[PDB]
Amino acid sequence: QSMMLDRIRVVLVNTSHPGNIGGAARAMKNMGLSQLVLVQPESFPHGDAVARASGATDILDAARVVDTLEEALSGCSVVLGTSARDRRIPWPLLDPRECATTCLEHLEANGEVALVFGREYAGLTNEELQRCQFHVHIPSDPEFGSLNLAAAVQVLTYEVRMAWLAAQGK
Amino acid sequence: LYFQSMMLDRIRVVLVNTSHPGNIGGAARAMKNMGLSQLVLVQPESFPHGDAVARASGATDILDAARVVDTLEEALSGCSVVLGTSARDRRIPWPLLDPRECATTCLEHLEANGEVALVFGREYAGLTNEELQRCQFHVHIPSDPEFGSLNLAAAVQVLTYEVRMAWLAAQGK
Ligand SMILES: Nc1ncnc2c1ncn2[C@@H]1O[C@H](C[C@@H](N)CC[C@H](N)C(=O)O)[C@@H](O)[C@H]1O
Ligand SMILES: Nc1ncnc2c1ncn2[C@@H]1O[C@H](C[C@@H](N)CC[C@H](N)C(=O)O)[C@@H](O)[C@H]1O
Repeated sequence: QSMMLDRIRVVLVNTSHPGNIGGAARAMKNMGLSQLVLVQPESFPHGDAVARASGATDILDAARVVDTLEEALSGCSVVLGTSARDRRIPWPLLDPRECATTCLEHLEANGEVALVFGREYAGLTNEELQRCQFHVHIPSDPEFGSLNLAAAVQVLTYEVRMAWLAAQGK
Repeated sequence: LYFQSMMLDRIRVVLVNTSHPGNIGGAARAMKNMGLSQLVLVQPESFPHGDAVARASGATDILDAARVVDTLEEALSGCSVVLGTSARDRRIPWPLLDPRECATTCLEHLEANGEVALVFGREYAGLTNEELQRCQFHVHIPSDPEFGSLNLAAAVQVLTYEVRMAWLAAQGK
């Protein structure tokens, strides 16, 4: 199919900087994704989000704003949460590529995937992470492993697109 | 072992005529997150600047060590190989590598103390035909054809991320 990417929900939890929402929206659009969900964002709507969303204001316009992570994950068949610190057994830890493979398996099965991203400052709570079935870590310099929020979104969606293309022989 | 990590230092990130200083800071952070250190800026419109420092949270060291130059030729001096980036994956000039092939070509070239430059363009205009001609390889990140180009910092992040992924795999991870 090609409407597969529309079944990927990008969930941003309690975003502090509105420019990161715009940046995430742009990263999404560049990769073929459209469904953005915001859980209690600090400031939204906001000019800085629009500013950073060059060519992707439509995503921001269609964004769902909710009060809880539970509400954000409603209807999903699989939830993958991002972690920049590291592993919690028994939850499996995957890299961006493995994340992409799982996403497409679920999409091909006609499921709904959710990709969860945390706060710039604190990330995701343990409680939030536990609502996920898989955890995803972007390999990085251990002394400086925290990527900008929108940049993390870009890496994941990129891998997702790469996996989707390959599944098509592209 | 240890000089494995030193390989990444030999990868020069070149930003050509950057308009928004936030993008310079974003690029620097993306580089640092991936283990890269060397930033070269060709005629930035505004630098140094506060937005760059802010965007480069924790990666100010890269900004500090950045070299600012008048020409691309200057920027590439001492490099071994040059890879350029193209937002368009249109057919007419010079066959394109994806980020993965790009990561591999970059690593192969780090052999025998080689120096590699990764070149990025202007937020609106990209790289000129002349600038691209200075590149031996041209890289395109696959993206939705119907829509736009990636933000400049986001593009630096994808390429540097692929470089780290290849570099890690080569070590057994
Ligand atoms: N290396 C990474 N792997 C996976 N996600 C990351 C990574 N770096 C940043 N992110 C994402 O970016 C969001 C915002 C980060 N700045 C938060 C970092 C926070 N200190 C943490 O411990 O995760 C994180 O919650 C993740 O969603
Ligand atoms: N899909 C992509 N593939 C390779 N590089 C990209 C891609 N998207 C953005 N970039 C990089 O980010 C820079 C700035 C872009 N926003 C410029 C887009 C411009 N309209 C063009 O067609 O070049 C480009 O010069 C590239 O360095």
